[PDB]
Amino acid sequence: AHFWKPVLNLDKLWTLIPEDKRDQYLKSASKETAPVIDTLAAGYGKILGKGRIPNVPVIVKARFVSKLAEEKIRAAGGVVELIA
Amino acid sequence: HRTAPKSDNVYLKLLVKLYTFLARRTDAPFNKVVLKALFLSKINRPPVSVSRIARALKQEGAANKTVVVVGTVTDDARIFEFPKTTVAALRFTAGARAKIVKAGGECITLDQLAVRAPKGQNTLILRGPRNSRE
Amino acid sequence: AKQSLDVSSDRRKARKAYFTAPSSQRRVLLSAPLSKELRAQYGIKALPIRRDDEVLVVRGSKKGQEGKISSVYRLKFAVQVDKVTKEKVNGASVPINLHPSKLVITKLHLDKDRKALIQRKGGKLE
Amino acid sequence: QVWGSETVASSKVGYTLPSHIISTSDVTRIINSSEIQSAIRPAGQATQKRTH
Amino acid sequence: SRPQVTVHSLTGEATANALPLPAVFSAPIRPDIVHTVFTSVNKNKRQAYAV
Amino acid sequence: HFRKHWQERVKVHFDQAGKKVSRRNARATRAAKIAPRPLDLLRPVVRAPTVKYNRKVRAGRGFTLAEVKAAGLTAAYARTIGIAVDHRRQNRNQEIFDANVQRLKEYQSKIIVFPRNGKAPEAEQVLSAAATFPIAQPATDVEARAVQDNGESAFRTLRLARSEKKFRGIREKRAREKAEAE
RNA sequence: AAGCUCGUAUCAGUUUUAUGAG
RNA sequence: CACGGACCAAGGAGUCUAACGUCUAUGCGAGUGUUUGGGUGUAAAACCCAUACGCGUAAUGAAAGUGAACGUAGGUUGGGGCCUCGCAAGAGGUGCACAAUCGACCGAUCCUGAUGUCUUCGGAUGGAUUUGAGUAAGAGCAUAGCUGUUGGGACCCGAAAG
RNA sequence: GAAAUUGUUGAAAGGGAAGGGCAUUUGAUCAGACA
RNA sequence: CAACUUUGGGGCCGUUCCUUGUCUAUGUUCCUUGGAACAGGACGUCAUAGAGGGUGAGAAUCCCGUGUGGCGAGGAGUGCGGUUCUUUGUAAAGUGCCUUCGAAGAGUCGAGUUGUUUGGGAAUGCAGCUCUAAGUGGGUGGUAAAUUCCAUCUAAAGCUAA
Repeated sequence: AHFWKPVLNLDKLWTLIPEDKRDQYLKSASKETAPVIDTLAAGYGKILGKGRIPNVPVIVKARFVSKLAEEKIRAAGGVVELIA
Repeated sequence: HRTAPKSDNVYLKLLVKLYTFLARRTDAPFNKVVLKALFLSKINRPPVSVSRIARALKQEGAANKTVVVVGTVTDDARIFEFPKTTVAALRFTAGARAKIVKAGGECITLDQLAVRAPKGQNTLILRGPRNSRE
Repeated sequence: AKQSLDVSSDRRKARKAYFTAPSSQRRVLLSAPLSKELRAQYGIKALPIRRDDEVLVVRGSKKGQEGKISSVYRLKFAVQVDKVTKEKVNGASVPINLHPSKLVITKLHLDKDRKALIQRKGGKLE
Repeated sequence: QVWGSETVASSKVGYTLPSHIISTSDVTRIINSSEIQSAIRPAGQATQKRTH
Repeated sequence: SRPQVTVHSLTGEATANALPLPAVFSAPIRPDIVHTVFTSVNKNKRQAYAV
Repeated sequence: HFRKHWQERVKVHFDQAGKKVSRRNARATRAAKIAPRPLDLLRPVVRAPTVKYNRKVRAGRGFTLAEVKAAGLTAAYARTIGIAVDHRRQNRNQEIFDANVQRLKEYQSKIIVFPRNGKAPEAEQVLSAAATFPIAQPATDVEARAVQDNGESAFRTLRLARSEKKFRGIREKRAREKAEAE
């Protein structure tokens, strides 16, 4: 119960966008309208950093994040929201 | 050594019947490698990530060489942009058969490749990794 | 075909339900058709049998013969019409077991219940 | 509707029809094409005359 | 093009109507698969048998 | 794990199929007995325990007393009308309070209730109500939002929260032992 | 046996040249 | 000369299952698995299916916990095959997989201990002949077959006993 | 209505062995083709 | 204090459920063989009936039955649909606002010790023996043990479909 922390690398991280707004947010640097992503609603509890990702600023919502992960997201200009 | 395959997939046997004939007649070392790959089992025909295709396509003079994979093909979300080339292989998954046309390239069969470049001309082969196996 | 859940499609069942059936069911199992004359007369194809009926035979070695029942042996699923017998060697004679599927009636012995029966089965008797 | 096409997706959940591996189930037609046959040094006789 | 299909009627005649194929009959034929399926799918209408 | 004599105790669910047909027949029988009613009680939405599953919701047992009272009726009429009740459950969340109340309001709007006296109009029943009032997992955000930053880097927060929690008793001890000086 | 690499390939229950230990 | 064998027919002995493992064929392929169950049906079949669960995709430490690109996902060497030159022989480029070696990154052990700081917290930087079956442009899931291993009466019959 | 086993007839053989193998003789028996 | 709203009991008859009883198509035509036609050939017919059995050998069409519908009979029965006679009722119930109280199970809970049992480990459960309580209390929170909080629950009395 306590030990549900199934990881998500920064690699995958757009398949959550089902297929279609993937393009619409890909061709956008929009700091005003950025896509929100729900790790928890997709069933992932902690972010880990493996990948390299575009610089498109995109929002992410999750509980647990590592340093390279948040650094890369802030490098794209996205942001983490530490929901419970 | 092997002489003919274990499978019963009829089209696979048909491709073998073709590429045996070209390896008999035309003698280019491409066809023998094709055939010796086709005979093999599913472990030793591991799949080929389209990302790996792009890696090997970033080689020098490697922009229009029609890549060949006797095995299967797997889409990869880990990259976002991809070239437009002509790619031949046995089994294209639906995801990568979408991706490649999305890029604009064509996902071709093997017999059509035998029409287009029989002798192994302007081509390349990949054989996916096998010590990610257990 | 069978589209139900309480009737059998099995040999081991129905041979038993034929052999070990009561006389009240053998009355019906030993049915018989009628002549087409009587069919046109009464408006019915077939019937059970009776001691006092005249009949003609249509199959077997005894084809062409006819007569009146003397007895109905339900315990062998058979009927004994007289003037159809076989001489023993010793001058005595035997009745002949026949199935009433292989007979045809030309005259009956009606009763009140038989008129009611034909009315019950689409009577055109008179 | 039920089994899918290139235009209707499948009318089933997450299903596609299968994929051919090959353009056509024939090989005589393929090899009797011309661009292949240009690339073929010729054949023998296929019944060798006995010597000695 | 899904080339053509003709139509008959309950008494039968090649009517003026016609149709295309569904692009399903173009699918392959894998009798190895029919074999390994059918001999795993006819066995599901089985009852036990045991002394 | 067969060192014991398991061979006498084995269960073999051949009768999966037959149970299914008996079950469907029982459904239909109960419904034809219960002819106008929907065969199921309206069950609420509830948000689960055990943080693994807390994102979800779940069709719980029974709505509450208080939510029913907020709809402005009583349990006694609810269980006739086709609505469940739990009583040992207690509402301490307002969105859920509001959602269950909304379900009740929809239900009362969506039904028609006969008299006790009769005249029994034609009703043309439905088989189930879970279909028409489906349990619905709610929205948390629309897909699009603007970015804002706070310069905290979202890892140091967790780390020093951890540190404060594990050293809370000792920092309290420091505070108390300097407080009780002289 | 299944793969991977070689292919005229490293070799030999073997001699000869050379040189040891014994 | 250890044993069994008078004669004939009929019976008569490596199977069935659960869980693991290899090899192969197949489906799908960063996904995979319809069948606990619901619907439907010409009814134990076949056909469809919701949502959850499993396995795998991230490992590692005693654990608290942490957690995978410096580089065109590195360099060097060998490397099938392709391309260029050459009639050829051979030369050059590219060099998949695989192997070796050197490095890097992650996790852990030891040392340093920066900006700051509830003044006792925190962990920037860089090192160790340390180590993991890791990372280094994913590959497995499921079913069937062959046979294997263990336990189930277990190739069959046959032991006194409790 | 098989086999062991048993009888009658027909054929054959036979000095302390029988059965089997290679070839052939004697006797019985036998299928195929000549157009 | 305030206004509001709503009820019951019988029979009758259908209907549903069970037990059933009964009725509901089409060749016995021609030829051959054979002891016998249910076999072979021809010509036909019915089909929400070609499942099955029988009769002098494989019978849709010879019979019983099957299928499809209907017709009655006897029962259980309130399951509801119409009916019909009664009128409860100055009864009973629900509804908000103010106030006062709100009783809540003992040889039991719990603790020790003995024996057994559990996956339950520094002691889960059970039974015996001993000691034996409290009511802003008491149990429980899988690691001991003192203290203080927090959360959830109300025991020692009880019934009931699928």
